[PDB]
Amino acid sequence: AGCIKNGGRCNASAGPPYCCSSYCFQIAGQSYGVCKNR
Repeated sequence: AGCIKNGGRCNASAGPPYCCSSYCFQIAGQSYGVCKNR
């Protein structure tokens, strides 16, 4: 599906599918990750 390189949304705690540039930054608090370049 579509994705965002400079600000994508992902979730490594609920089945991480794939980000726009293979990167995903998530922290341990609300279960939220952001995608970026590599």
